[PDB]
Amino acid sequence: KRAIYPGTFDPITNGHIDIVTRATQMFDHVILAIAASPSKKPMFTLEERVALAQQATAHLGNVEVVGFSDLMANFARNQHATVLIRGLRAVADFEYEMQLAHMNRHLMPELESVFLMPSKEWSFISSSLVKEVARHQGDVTHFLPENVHQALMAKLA
Amino acid sequence: MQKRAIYPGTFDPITNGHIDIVTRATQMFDHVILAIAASPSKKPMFTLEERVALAQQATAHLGNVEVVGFSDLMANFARNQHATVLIRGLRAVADFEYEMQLAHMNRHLMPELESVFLMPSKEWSFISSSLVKEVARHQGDVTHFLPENVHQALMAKLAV
Amino acid sequence: MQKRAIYPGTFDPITNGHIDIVTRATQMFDHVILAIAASPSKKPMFTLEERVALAQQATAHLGNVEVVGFSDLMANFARNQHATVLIRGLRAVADFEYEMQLAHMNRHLMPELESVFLMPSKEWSFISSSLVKEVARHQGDVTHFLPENVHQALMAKLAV
Amino acid sequence: KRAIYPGTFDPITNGHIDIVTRATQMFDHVILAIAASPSKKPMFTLEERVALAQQATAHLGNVEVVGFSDLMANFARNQHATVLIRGLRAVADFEYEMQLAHMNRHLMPELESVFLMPSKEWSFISSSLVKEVARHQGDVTHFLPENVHQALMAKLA
Amino acid sequence: MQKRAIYPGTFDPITNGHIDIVTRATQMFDHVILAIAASPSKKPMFTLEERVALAQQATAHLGNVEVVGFSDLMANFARNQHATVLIRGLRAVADFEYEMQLAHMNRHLMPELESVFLMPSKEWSFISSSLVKEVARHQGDVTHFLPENVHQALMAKLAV
Amino acid sequence: KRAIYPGTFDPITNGHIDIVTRATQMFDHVILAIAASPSKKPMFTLEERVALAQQATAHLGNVEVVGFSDLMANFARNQHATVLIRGLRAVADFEYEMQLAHMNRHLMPELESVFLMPSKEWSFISSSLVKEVARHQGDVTHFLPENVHQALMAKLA
Ligand SMILES: O=C(O)c1cccc([C@H]2CCC[C@@H]2c2nc3cccc(O)c3[nH]2)c1
Ligand SMILES: O=C(O)c1cccc([C@H]2CCC[C@@H]2c2nc3cccc(O)c3[nH]2)c1
Ligand SMILES: O=C(O)c1cccc([C@H]2CCC[C@@H]2c2nc3cccc(O)c3[nH]2)c1
Repeated sequence: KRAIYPGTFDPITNGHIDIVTRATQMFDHVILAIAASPSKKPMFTLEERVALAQQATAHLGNVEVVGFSDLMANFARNQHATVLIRGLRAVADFEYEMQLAHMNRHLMPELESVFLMPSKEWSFISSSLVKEVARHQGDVTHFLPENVHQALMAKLA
Repeated sequence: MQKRAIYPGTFDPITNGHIDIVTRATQMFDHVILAIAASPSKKPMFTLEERVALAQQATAHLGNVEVVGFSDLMANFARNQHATVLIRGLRAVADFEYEMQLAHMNRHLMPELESVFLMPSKEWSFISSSLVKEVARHQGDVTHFLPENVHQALMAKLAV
Repeated sequence: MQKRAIYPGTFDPITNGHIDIVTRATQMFDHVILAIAASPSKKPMFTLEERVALAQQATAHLGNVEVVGFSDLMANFARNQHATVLIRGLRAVADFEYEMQLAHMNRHLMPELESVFLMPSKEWSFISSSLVKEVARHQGDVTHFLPENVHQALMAKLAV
Repeated sequence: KRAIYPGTFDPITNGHIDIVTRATQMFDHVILAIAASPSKKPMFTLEERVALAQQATAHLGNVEVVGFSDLMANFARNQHATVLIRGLRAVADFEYEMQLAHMNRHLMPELESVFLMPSKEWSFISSSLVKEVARHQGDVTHFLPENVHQALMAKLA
Repeated sequence: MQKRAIYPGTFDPITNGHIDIVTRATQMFDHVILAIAASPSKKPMFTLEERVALAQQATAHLGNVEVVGFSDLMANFARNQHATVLIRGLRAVADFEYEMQLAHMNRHLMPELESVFLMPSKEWSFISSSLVKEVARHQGDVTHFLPENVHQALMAKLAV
Repeated sequence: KRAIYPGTFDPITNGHIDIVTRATQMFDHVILAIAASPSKKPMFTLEERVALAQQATAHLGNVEVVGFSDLMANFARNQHATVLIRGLRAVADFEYEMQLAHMNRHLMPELESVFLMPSKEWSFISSSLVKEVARHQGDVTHFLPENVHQALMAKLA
């Protein structure tokens, strides 16, 4: 059973590590898929985001980190994935997630969207909030893997 | 991995929305237990025996579904059934706040049990057993939302 | 087009929020039926006869409003009254999820009936008959939220 | 009775056609009003959006398609409209719609805002989602009128 | 300014979430009254006398908290206690719509009373007394969510 | 007892005046703190926003208007504030407010976030909506202090 966990991961946070770890306890192979997302004008290049996520997930044996610029559904078909994982923090996320999931089902009906809920510890964070705090020199060590925190410090230095 | 999943609910009665969710669950997990709550928080329209037989007939075509009644917490039932996945259906009209309370409480009770939210077809995204029962009790047409056996049992129940 | 609209509810009692909605509806549709549900999902404070008389007196100044009791589904009542519009009030504190369930169910029952959501004045956007009754039952001042006839009937009801 | 159905319609989708069709079954004359919306940096010019909507609604006798850069409320007064139609898909839309409707009521109290709910078929789509999928060469034929789908393909070609 | 604040609720039973909120309130206001509602909208598990004693023992370490029972509207109680601040806890799973209704109604009843929303620790953001009671009634472990005295009283209540 | 009411205030509205007035009835000293917020590309400079808010709050004796580009939590520590005030209009605001409040608690646990609800009169307005209406020459006199309305007219003239 192959699952894809797609996202912008700009950068990957402890909330993302929490979701992917839960995914590996459920499915045999997990593809952590980083979308290029140019419309979002990401802080880190796709190459950087892939490198950060690879290092941050090295301890999880059945995680493969890959980048993509393709349509989500086509990339999942090309990875032979039948499960699409997304983390759900609150009601605000739930509405937008439904649109993407119904569109993905329209484009690939055999690809099942599944939602997981992060730990209470990471239920109020996002890449956007972590970047906002770090842009103002606020301490975000608690929310990011060690290698990611270093890269975010270095990127803003 | 040989995953066992539970799909708990009152299923009073089981609807096409519940059939859609359990079918999706059988496509991703090796064994699915459709778990029917014995207890009435509010007194159910169908008895536990009626709810189980209706669900069995309606899922008989799905080879890896087992219909089982339970009277304990859904976390305690998952533990006793050696299930590590708890299926929750997430309709467009779900109480997302309650789902968050339930998932965090289930994780506290059984940390190794993972709550998995599945999405029904758009067709069943705006219905509930509660709404179906209200409509049927007030002489409205609900045939479209139910398996045929459930439609027949519901008409018989409302006739008497 | 000579449109007939229904505005259903329990109106237990009718409030200034309901008056605001029905007034807005009379400004856009030729005939508005303020439709009062006979049934108690939960037992109502005022009887159906009391709810109808209060609503009639409170809307007497609106020439194209008819107050009518009904005991069937709001879709079945709309069909029998040859109404093609169903008015729903949408306060800031409405259960939008339930409104979606209700609208899709009404469309399933009567496809030609269109659910129309109207917005009350900001003044009445945070009240409900339920909240008004709780406040009044616990000796709080609710005069501001009610038509004068309703205020008089509510004080008489709570006195005994 | 004259109703206005205003929006950016960048581009008009089957969800918009669903709403305007419902509006024509209720009101004698419906003005489908396309806002220029430069702040939103639209994909299609106002002239293109008007042309697409005109062709997409040609089968509906009592629909008039017009463009505007004016304040919403002033344009409705100038069209002699007393009804303002807006489609409501979910809770996320409902909150922003309330602000606009109360502002419109402040600017023109006789202009009644009315909300309609689209078919379940179009309850999870938006112009933004359709454009995102099409930018990644995903099939959106199901969600758009034929002429709109052609124009979106041609615009992205 | 010598501010007096009330923190009303049914506290049936008082949980670690309520302790967190009242502790935060004592850090910003000079005197906090933890106000326990006497009335059963729904019949409470613990009697008013039980709810008051449990809350007193659980807040005994906070010098500026007074635990008091009341049977009137929370606005009327705030007025009689000369309180100008009404504390509301805002968990991640709160009914924000109801909180808005309540705040606007309290402002109508007592304009000088300001509703203040406090946020609990993430640890208690997904629990409620209602959920705690359901879990405990169905033999689940709730020790983590309660003060020790409450855990002991709840086990005794469920044993009989 | 010292409270900070931070925000972009681009420009300050009657809804903001309502919140700060409520704050002064509760706390001895209130700091109305205007964040520079360059990421939001504000209409008014920080200097203009500070001047507008100073004039708009001159009648309130225990309000001090200050600008800042610092991390929120650091600025509150530096003002010796133990209370952080934020206005709550609806559910949509409530979710984002929770993230900021939990982040602020992580950065300064003694800084208590408190939420106040504005009057029904200002429950459906925002700086963004007022600017949108004014950009289209719509009347916004009802929603802004006199000096702010003049400045918004002059800025758009
Ligand atoms: O709400 C449903 O969808 C539901 C479905 C089936 C069963 C039940 C109830 C029935 C009695 C105990 C059951 C129960 N409540 C719980 C609360 C928290 C954690 C649990 O593990 C719970 N398990 C509820
Ligand atoms: O919930 C209200 O605002 C409401 C108002 C008036 C009446 C009613 C109930 C009263 C009994 C049957 C009525 C009824 N429920 C329905 C459910 C789905 C579709 C319908 O057509 C329904 N019509 C409810
Ligand atoms: O819902 C709570 O969290 C709650 C807590 C304590 C008490 C109460 C109820 C108990 C009886 C009257 C009380 C009451 N309802 C009111 C409605 C509007 C305005 C008020 O001032 C109210 N005060 C409710």
